[PDB]
Amino acid sequence: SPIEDLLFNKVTNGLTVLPPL
Amino acid sequence: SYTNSFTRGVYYPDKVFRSSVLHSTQDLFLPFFSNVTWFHAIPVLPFNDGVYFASTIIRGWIFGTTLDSKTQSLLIVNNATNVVIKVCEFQFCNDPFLDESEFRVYFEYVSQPFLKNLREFVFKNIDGYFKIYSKHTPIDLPQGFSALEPLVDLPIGINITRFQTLLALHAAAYYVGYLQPRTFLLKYNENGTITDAVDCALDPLSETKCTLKSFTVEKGIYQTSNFRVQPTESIVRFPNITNLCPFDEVFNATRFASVYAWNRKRISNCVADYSVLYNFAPFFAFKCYGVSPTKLNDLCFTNVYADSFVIRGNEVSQIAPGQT
Amino acid sequence: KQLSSKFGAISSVLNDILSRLDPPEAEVQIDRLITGRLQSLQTYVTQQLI
Amino acid sequence: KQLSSKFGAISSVLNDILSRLDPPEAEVQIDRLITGRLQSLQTYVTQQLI
Amino acid sequence: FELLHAPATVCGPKKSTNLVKNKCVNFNFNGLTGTGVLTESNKKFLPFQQFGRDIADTTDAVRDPQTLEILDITPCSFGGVSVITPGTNTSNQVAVLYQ
Amino acid sequence: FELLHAPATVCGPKKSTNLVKNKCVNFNFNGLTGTGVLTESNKKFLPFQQFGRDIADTTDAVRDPQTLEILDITPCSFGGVSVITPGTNTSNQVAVLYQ
Repeated sequence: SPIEDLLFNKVTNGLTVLPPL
Repeated sequence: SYTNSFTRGVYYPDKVFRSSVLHSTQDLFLPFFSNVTWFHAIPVLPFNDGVYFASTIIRGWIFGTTLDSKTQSLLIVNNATNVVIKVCEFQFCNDPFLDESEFRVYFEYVSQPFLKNLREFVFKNIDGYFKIYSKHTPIDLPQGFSALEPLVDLPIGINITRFQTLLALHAAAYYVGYLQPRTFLLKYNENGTITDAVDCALDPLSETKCTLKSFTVEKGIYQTSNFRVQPTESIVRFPNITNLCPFDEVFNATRFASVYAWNRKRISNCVADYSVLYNFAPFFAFKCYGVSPTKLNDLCFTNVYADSFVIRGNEVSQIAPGQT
Repeated sequence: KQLSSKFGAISSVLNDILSRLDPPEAEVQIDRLITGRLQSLQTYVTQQLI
Repeated sequence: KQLSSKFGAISSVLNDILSRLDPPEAEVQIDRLITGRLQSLQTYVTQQLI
Repeated sequence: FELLHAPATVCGPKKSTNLVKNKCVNFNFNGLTGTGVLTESNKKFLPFQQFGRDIADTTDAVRDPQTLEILDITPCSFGGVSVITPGTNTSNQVAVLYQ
Repeated sequence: FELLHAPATVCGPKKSTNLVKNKCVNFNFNGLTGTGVLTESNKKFLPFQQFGRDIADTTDAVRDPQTLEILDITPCSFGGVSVITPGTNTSNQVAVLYQ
């Protein structure tokens, strides 16, 4: 939906980041 | 001839009793599903680590470094009465053999002898000692699981490089195994006997059992260890300048300096050679902080500083970072 | 950014420490490096738990 | 009250150690004092957070 | 000695080795020992610099003093391995996942 | 005396003491020194086993060299103390509680 699309568009060794399920 | 050993070759890592627990150990064991050199001779064998031995007649083991009288050598002869373990600088033939009242081979330890069945022998050589593991279990290796109880310890001190076996002339065949250090997971029973062992470097279920400290696992996801990709070759590149740094000027001089008149020499834009320092004179203390005087051929940096002064012996320790 | 912390040692790069200094003194160099980065990791884990 | 702890050193005053002993041993004494005060501050911060 | 980030002008005696591309190896130069792949880099160097750096205060760009050309330093793919298995009294096959 | 050259073997004569039963001491059994009671063991050992352990990496049974029997190890009975008390304005009496 456009509201959650706008919400998504307004959000911006040896260490890894596990992706969510 | 080659023949895979299914699961045999498990011995007690220590004399510590345990009851129905799991103990993770890091010693030198025999890996599972490893080929062993089945011999059928009727020379000399290499010894990296382990003289894992099992035969289904033959008695005798040659141990030592160079097999001759130049260094200490070990001898084991087993007969029906006792066992004699003689260590000395003994001379040995290329192909020794026995006869049983004549010796054709050329401190002692007299104890009980080491006597279808299967005489499994596990030998170790670490910390200047010698360990013998043996249990005779009656029966392609047979399918089953059994341990190897320890025995007396022989303090030798020297290292072992090559070994050899003996032929008893009244033959038979024997397995020859090799050990490398890895991690086991031994499941002690309630009475205190080892009945099941699983490896830690195998198909990943065995590694999961290693890292979970359990024999039964359930469904789900388990993170055991890493998969860091591994390198295959080394790449080294230094500048193509060869000017032979003037270490001879600061070393080979008639008079260096006074204590209060320590001079200035600046050595740069060349490659160093630390292999010529040891040929000049024997060093007195030669202690080092920051760097070591062994790994100096692998470093490249800038702007060395060389100091020249002479001191009266007892103040050598005063030439150090932070001394009064 | 805690990887570049010297922690009172001689050098921050552990490869340089292993390729420069004798294991009699590299033992205590690695000792102080491990305990410094270990307490740093403990602080990070505590912050993540909170 | 944690400022008045010796932390295994000669004393608990930074000016006292630097004015009577040489800098080499004073380096170790100051290092022990500063790491003890560091774990004290970390413990206080963790208690404040909980 | 001193280990400041400067053009190294005194080296130990070691021979040079030809470059390898797209196969990650280990490396060491001008006293900088590490592990990573060697490849041509899109970066450029002013004619007074020796090695580059990154955010992590490590080395990601080096210049070999054999021939005045720019090289790239990057460790290859690394991660932890996970074992996807069913229950013990269900089967024996396992699955391997690389993160 | 020649030293540091070989695994040693000419050691001094170390004396031995008598037996003890059901009393926790700082026993020294062939170099294994610890604190715990010396009770009769219902367990059964093996001829190549010297001492036992548990999950928590603590000694629970040891074997004396003078006798083929085995003696169990259990540490001395510990416990905190507590003081049961009312307000000091009411009464001066207190009660001692062991945990």
